[PDB]
Amino acid sequence: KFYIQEPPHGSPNWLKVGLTLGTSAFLWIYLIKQHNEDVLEYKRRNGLE
Amino acid sequence: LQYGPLAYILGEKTTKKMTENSKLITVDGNICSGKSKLAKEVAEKLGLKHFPEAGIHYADSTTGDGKPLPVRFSGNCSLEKFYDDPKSNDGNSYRLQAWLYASRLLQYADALEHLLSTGQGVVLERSIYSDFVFLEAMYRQGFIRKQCVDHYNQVKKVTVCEYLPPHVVIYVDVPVSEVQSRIQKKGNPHEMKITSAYLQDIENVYKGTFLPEMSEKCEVLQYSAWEAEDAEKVVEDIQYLKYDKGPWLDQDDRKLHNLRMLVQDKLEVLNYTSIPVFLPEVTIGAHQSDRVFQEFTELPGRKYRAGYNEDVGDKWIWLK
Amino acid sequence: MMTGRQARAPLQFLPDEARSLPPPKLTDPRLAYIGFLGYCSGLIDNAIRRRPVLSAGLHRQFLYITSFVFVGYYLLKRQDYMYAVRDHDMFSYIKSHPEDFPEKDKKTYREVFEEFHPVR
Amino acid sequence: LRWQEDPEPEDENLYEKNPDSHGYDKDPAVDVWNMRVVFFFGFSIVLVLGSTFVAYLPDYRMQEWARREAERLVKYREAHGLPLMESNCFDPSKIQLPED
Amino acid sequence: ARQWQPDVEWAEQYGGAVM
Amino acid sequence: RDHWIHVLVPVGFVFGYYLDRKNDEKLAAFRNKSLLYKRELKPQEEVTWK
Amino acid sequence: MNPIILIIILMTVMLGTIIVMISTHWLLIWIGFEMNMLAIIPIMMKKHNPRATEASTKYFLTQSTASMLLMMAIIINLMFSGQWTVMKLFNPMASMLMTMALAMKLGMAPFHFWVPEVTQGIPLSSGLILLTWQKLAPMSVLYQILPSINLDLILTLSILSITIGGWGGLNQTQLRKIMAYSSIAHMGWMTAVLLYNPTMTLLNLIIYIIMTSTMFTLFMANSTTTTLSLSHTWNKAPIMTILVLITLLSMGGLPPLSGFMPKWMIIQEMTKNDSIILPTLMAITALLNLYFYMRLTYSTALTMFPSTNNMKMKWQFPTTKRMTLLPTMTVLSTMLLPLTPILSILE
Amino acid sequence: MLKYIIPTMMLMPLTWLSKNSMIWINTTLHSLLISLTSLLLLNQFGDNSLNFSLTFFSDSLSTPLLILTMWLLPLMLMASQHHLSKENLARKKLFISMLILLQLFLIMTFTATELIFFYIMFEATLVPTLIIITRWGNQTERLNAGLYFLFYTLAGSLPLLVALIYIQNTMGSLNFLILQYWVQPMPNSWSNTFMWLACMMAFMVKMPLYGLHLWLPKAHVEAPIAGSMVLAAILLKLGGYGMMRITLLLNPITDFMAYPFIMLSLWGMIMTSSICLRQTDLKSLIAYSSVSHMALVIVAILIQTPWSYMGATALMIAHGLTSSMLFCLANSNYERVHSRTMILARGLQTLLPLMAAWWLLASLTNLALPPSINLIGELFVVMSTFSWSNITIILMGLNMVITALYSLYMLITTQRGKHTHHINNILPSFTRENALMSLHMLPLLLLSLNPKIILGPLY
Ligand SMILES: CCCCCCCCCCCCCCCCCC(=O)OC[C@H](COP(=O)([O-])OC[C@H](O)COP(=O)([O-])OC[C@H](COC(=O)CCCCCCCCCCCCCCCCC)OC(=O)CCCCCCCCCCCCCCCCC)OC(=O)CCCCCCCCCCCCCCCCC
Ligand SMILES: CCCCCCCCCCCCCCCCCC(=O)OC[C@H](COP(=O)([O-])OCC[N+](C)(C)C)OC(=O)CCCCCCCCCCCCCCCCC
Ligand SMILES: CCCCCCCCCCCCCCCCCC(=O)OC[C@H](COP(=O)([O-])OCC[N+](C)(C)C)OC(=O)CCCCCCCCCCCCCCCCC
Ligand SMILES: CCCCCCCCCCCCCCCCCC(=O)OC[C@H](COP(=O)(O)OCCN)OC(=O)CCCCCCCCCCCCCCCCC
Ligand SMILES: Nc1ncnc2c1ncn2[C@@H]1O[C@H](COP(=O)(O)O)[C@@H](O)[C@H]1O
Repeated sequence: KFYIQEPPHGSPNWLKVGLTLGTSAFLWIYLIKQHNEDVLEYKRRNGLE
Repeated sequence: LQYGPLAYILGEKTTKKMTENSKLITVDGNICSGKSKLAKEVAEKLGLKHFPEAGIHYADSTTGDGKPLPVRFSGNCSLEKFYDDPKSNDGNSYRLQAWLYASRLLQYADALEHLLSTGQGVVLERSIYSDFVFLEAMYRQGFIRKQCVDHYNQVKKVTVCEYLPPHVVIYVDVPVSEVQSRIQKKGNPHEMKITSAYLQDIENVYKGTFLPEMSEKCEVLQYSAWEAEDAEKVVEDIQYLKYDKGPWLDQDDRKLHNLRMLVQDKLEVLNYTSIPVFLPEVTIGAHQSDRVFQEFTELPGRKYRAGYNEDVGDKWIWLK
Repeated sequence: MMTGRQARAPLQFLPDEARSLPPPKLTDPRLAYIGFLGYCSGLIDNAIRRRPVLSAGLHRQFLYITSFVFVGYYLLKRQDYMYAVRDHDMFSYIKSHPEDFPEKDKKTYREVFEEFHPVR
Repeated sequence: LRWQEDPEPEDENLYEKNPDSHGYDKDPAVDVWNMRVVFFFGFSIVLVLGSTFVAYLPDYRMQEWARREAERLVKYREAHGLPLMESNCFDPSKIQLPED
Repeated sequence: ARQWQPDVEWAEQYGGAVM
Repeated sequence: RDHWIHVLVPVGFVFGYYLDRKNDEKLAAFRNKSLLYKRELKPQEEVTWK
Repeated sequence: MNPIILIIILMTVMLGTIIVMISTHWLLIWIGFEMNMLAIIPIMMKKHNPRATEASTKYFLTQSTASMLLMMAIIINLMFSGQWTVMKLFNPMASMLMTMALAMKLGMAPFHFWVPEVTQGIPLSSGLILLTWQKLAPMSVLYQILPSINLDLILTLSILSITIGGWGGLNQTQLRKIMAYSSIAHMGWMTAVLLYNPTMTLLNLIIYIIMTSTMFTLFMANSTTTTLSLSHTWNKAPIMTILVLITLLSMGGLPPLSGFMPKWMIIQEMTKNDSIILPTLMAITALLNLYFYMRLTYSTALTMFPSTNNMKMKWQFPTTKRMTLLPTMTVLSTMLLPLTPILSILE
Repeated sequence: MLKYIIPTMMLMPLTWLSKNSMIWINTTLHSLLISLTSLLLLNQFGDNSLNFSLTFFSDSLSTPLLILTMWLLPLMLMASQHHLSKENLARKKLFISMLILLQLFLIMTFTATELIFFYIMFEATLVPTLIIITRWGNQTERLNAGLYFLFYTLAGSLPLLVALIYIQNTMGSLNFLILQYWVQPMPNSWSNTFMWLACMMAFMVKMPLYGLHLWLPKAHVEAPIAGSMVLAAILLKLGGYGMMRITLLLNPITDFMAYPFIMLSLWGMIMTSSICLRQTDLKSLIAYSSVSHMALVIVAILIQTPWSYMGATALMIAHGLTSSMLFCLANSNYERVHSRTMILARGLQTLLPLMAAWWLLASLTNLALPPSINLIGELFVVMSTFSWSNITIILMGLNMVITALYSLYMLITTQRGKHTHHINNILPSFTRENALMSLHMLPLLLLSLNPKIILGPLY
């Protein structure tokens, strides 16, 4: 060891890292799904298919 | 953080662990009163946690690897040079006194944090309530200026008011002659230069200013040099105290929660130790401060926050 | 200005007619600038807590980028919608009021006399 | 007295620790490579190839063209008896004056 | 020769009740 | 690569140069349509510039 | 304070402002202001010293007087219109009284005389609530009554606020009074464009709330309330000097920062309405705000004031304070000008 | 113009990811590569400007200022790396980042197609310059110099903001290419008088105009060497660039609005040059000479003839190189004697002969020795002002006496006479310093071979 006291960020908060990566992955797949739904709705409303 | 308002909401009340043996006890006495064992003796009979008296390198012990930092990074002050030259030009006297006051403030914050987090009482040696008795004993010897006493009083007025006093103050009666005898038997070549008038002023501000004002806000105990040798009599006197004074009695979970949120935020504790009062004994110029700060950052385990240093072997930094 | 337009359908961030519009691309340079703002927020968050700036908490930096791109995409959608509503109202008002917007007879410069100011 | 201040540091001489110094850096390898970078990418690249580039600009702002084109037009109007230049830039037939 | 940085005299101007 | 830092500025040129070319195709409304330079396209030619 | 009680009281502050924002009846407007004042009084007395009680007394007296003038404006509206719809007012006397009451609530000059006192008397978090959240409800009421607001009154209040908030901050060393006179000047800028384009009023309010929240969050993270303690930041946390530098250069409105964004847009809407003298004099008066911002940046970032010895102890402890949204608010308050046409989302 | 903007921005990760001994070499190398790439902007035509996009365009006015701007960054890095050697590494990278950011703001200041984007970049250049002066300046008065540099400029420029938004609301656009064709004549009214003042006074401050020049013999003096190089060589020329863009819209009122300001320069260049006869501070002498040279550019832009604009843009480029070299020479002596007092270190040709040859060359270019482009710009301005009014040759010719008389006095006081006895730290000329002097002087001498590239859009 090095430290006389164990720091609060000596070890990664694996629950928080998992929530971070899962929330980021969910927001990316929801963004891509929203964008595909939007371009499909634009092509349907304006007749470009 | 580990403790916060959310922990206070989710059931962590500090009076669930505040038992009868959760007493903050301070041992006081002159420079070679022999109280340094007595404190530990009380801390090994009541089951309390003993904090040794904070020197220059107390903050060095609590942070980093716990080893003492070089003196330019912590202190910038020498107790031995104070013993050699008390009336020095560079102002080592008041700089040493202000650093020791900030060190005792950090120690008192640590002691209240341990008391309010574990419910175990703490034995201290010369807490912040008994630090001014050195300052006056320097000022009555002409070792420091009146402006240094004014700076100390401003810092103490805005810092000590945010804390609770101890439960027990154990004072040790050792006269100036026996103090000098134990100094000469100690054989420290710097400490043997201490004058009679300085020890007499330490005893005078002990008996005439400190102990009368702590007699209202706690229960002071006073022992001579030989009746302090029997620790069991002291522990018998402690365990049969009928605590009826001091502001510990009107402390609910909310006030002690505010106090615990204070004493775990160390920069908030040390907020007013560096007030912008420009005094030549404590003011460091910009070039020396820049140089010493950039040298402090290059120390191992000191460049980043504690879990974020590869040079001491921290792992998983890319996921923290 | 346009507060009477979005008052019959209140508190709608993107109305249904906004779906008639082409949405911003994922390679929209405005959206890439908002992602850069997320990356800068990640670097400042490492700097203020004294972490290594580029290395520490890549999951946190990536959530910063993801959150700014996620909010900024809908903000750009609403931006394009409000300018589309602005121009639609403008063109419908010009069409419904021809007497206020006549076609100006454009004269060529053979008729148009301009006063010559000599620089000497 | 006055506060705790570091004294004025003396000025360093780069020639003491390195008499071959080019004055870029106190490390001699860094100093010599900074010299080579400045001299190559400044003189060998920007000055020489830059003056070569500027020397062979493809008719910078079409001046040479305008000479040669003028050599057409004069040859067209010395031959056809026309004046070398009209005082009117535009045809007076295609101009409406404001009447008075 | 080194850069000027503010002294106590400069800094006490910014430390009164008013400017 | 041991000297990957020496391609940050050059590729940042080339990519930037690329975008300028990509910009020019968005400003091609009058390509071969100006009154000064309009003409008929040569065989095996689809645009007059890029 | 009990943290549950703190949460319920802050939710009641938010509830009062939201009730002002969503209601269609003037009595519920007045009720939202009463609930807002009643709940924000314990936030100002959080530390229980005589300056907080003096500040809360001054705040109570000014907001109570404004609430009574607001109810008199409402009651005169009921006289001359027989109804209660939160819309334009149907009497110039009720319009004047409501504009005066909202100027007292916002602390616009010459009703500004409570703002640098009260902000000085209270902590930094309660000063942040007072200078950001307490603007939202009166600016909403001013947003909804602008077909009845007198032009001469609103522009008099605007220019008097901008000039007095410019000259007031030049004499200060306390940071909270600097932010309070900055508040007075920025509320002048918001109300000067209200009758011309209230979307730019909302833009200026949002950019101001972002920049003020950034500066109060920096002052809380460094525990500095004075200029001369803010000047110790370089020896404690050198990144915070960079952040206060870029945020104070933003609040002065220097391009290419985002605080140039509102005032420029305000000028962009005041010259369309054939007012040239007024936004020019406003822009020249904002140089005073930028002057004392530059004074703070010279004290903090661009020079190094002398520090003390005990600072060396604080080098061994990292900041445990929750610096909530500080990188986000720092990025938004500086690098948002290339996204200036996002403002159409406020239409 | 994005092929120059993106390399300038990639200089930021190039300097923030370099090794601690490598941040000068890498930035110098790649900024010299950007400066080599800058010559592609010489695709100019006799009729049409090089119009890249809706946002960026470059005629033959912006092009030499762009080449000079992109060339000045490596020279500033060479000039500034010695006195920042003991500087902290992160503050060193912040200094380099401010110079990179200033180059970035300038190269899209000069190519701004639309005028409010020109204004945003034009005023965005204040913040890195302010930070460089007030953070890496040497003396106490850098803070006051930063205040003067900020607050003359903003007091000038905020009426310019109001006036440009007025042009936007009236003409419908602030595209310069549109305003070449939709420009309406500006008649005589008081409204158009203050329109003219609001469009001109910001650039009058930035040139600087005499009487408004007071920020400059502080801001050029209290700055570090890279700050003085970019202030003298580029940042004064934003005023002349903006005047040449904005006086299109200000006709024909300019023909009687120019009369006071022309006087303010035609007398002012007599005054400041005379002031250079009695300057004890060498760096202040170079500052007042910069005011004296830019007064001719002010006259040449206000009289708005083709010879005047050609001489004005030639004199802007020539003065950029000359004043940048003069400040670098003054710094090369300040790094030895640690005082800017000109009478202190004398007789330096006995001690530093090649550096005294550089002093001679920069003095000869300062006094407009033919066929240098200093004399080309000087001469064309004198021709156009003689055609303006024949009497002005007096104030021209008298100027050309005094311009010689301080240029050689600066050469005689510093380099000639007996050397000072008690000064003994006069090191030989470093290779970096002579490289800096040559990278100023050799382009300034090669441009006499082909001066047509620095003669503006109406060569
Ligand atoms: C594109 C290809 C172009 C090729 C041709 C080059 C065109 C001009 C380029 C630049 C020329 C000057 C560079 C050398 C002088 C500067 C350094 C110095 O002093 O070194 C002394 C040193 C010799 O002295 P030393 O004994 O070793 O030590 C010096 C002592 O410490 C102390 O020494 P000191 O004080 O006893 O002696 C210094 C003395 C001082 O001499 C004077 O003060 C007398 C000069 C002024 C009065 C007389 C001339 C007046 C004007 C008439 C001439 C121009 C027009 C002529 C045409 C007919 C009429 C139209 O300097 C000279 O005599 C130099 C002769 C040439 C002078 C040129 C005019 C400079 C005067 C100021 C500006 C005048 C208006 C602009 C004219 C621009 C013409 C293009 O020279 C060298 O070692 C030479 C170094 C390498 C030179 C490279 C030249 C080219 C640079 C560009 C590179 C990229 C393009 C590739 C071209 C490569 C060509 C090979
Ligand atoms: C430019 C704006 C920013 C300013 C700063 C720029 C700094 C960055 C530098 C980038 C690279 C350099 C750019 C500018 C280059 C200028 C030089 C250049 O290109 O010149 C082209 C000029 C072009 O001349 P030209 O126009 O006649 O060329 C004819 C055109 N072609 C070749 C296509 C047919 O080149 C020459 O003149 C070369 C001729 C031979 C070399 C010169 C010989 C005579 C010179 C004097 C010798 C001594 C005589 C006696 C003296 C006695 C002692 C005093
Ligand atoms: C560096 C310090 C000095 C800086 C000097 C800056 C320039 C000096 C003059 C600026 C005047 C103010 C901006 C004018 C903008 C003109 C735009 C326009 O369309 O004008 C026509 C408009 C005309 O109105 P209109 O165009 O809407 O009307 C239609 C047209 N007519 C008139 C025919 C019906 O002018 C105005 O409305 C007023 C112009 C004058 C404004 C007078 C107030 C300011 C006085 C000078 C202040 C100078 C700086 C003060 C600070 C000094 C340092 C602290
Ligand atoms: C058209 C617009 C409609 C409305 C849109 C939304 C408007 C939002 C306006 C935001 C107003 C924020 C008001 C302040 C926060 C309120 C809660 C609070 O009091 O937080 C402070 C809190 C107190 O903790 P304490 O321990 O007392 O701290 C003192 C030290 N012991 O904790 C602390 O001290 C922690 C330190 C950091 C606190 C930072 C808080 C920042 C909040 C503002 C974010 C920016 C605004 C949102 C984005 C833009 C929206 C327009
Ligand atoms: N002003 C002071 N003068 C002398 N000693 C001091 C002072 N302040 C704190 N001390 C400490 O108090 C110790 C004496 O207590 P003891 O632990 O009994 O030796 C000394 O050795 C010092 O470390």
